Amino acid sequence: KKVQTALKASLEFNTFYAFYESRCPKYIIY
Amino acid sequence: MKICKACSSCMVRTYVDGNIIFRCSCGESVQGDSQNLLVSSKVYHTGEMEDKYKIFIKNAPFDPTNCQIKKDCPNCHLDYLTQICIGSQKIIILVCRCGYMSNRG
Amino acid sequence: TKKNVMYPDFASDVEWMTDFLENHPLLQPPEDIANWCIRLELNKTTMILKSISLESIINSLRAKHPNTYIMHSVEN
Ligand SMILES: [Zn+2]
Ligand SMILES: [Zn+2]
Repeated sequence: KKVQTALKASLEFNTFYAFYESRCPKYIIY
Repeated sequence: MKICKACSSCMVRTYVDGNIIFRCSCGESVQGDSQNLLVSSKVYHTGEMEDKYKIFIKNAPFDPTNCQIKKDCPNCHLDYLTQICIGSQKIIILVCRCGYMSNRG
Repeated sequence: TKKNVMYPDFASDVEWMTDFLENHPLLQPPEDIANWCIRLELNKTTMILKSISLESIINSLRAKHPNTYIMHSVEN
């Protein structure tokens, strides 16, 4: 359970950082 | 399409001068109002799943060669469901023989 | 801006057209404007994706084709 939840959270964070590398809602290591 | 009323032939557009009049080869002219004033367009949206695969998506639950996954259909509660993956965007669509379409299509 | 008929699909452009005219009164439709037009809808997702500003688009277009007259709406 811990591995799965860490993996899903990290993947969500990865996608979020990938989208907002320069953009604003309204940085490589994490 | 503008067809000549008398002889049912294709009528050219002839964009003159402030208005548009459709002229046939037999001379008939039928003028133009508002909706005739579009010349050409090319919309940018790389999507044809709504019509290109409409027949395919409808027929998919009956296709024996389609991949199935172990999920319950919200409408009829079969425990298996055929899975479609369409296009470059790899859109995943879940369909069933009962008509369920999973919010896509 | 007399009345003029447009394509009734894009007929509601006059309300923002007047907004453009009052907000950009340095430039007005030139006397040589022909009976031909191009309506272009910007991809907001791409211009926010690559950080392209609307002013940049319009000034580049009007500097590259003064032979053509361009009108821009408010977008931010
Ligand atoms: Zn005819
Ligand atoms: Zn079903």
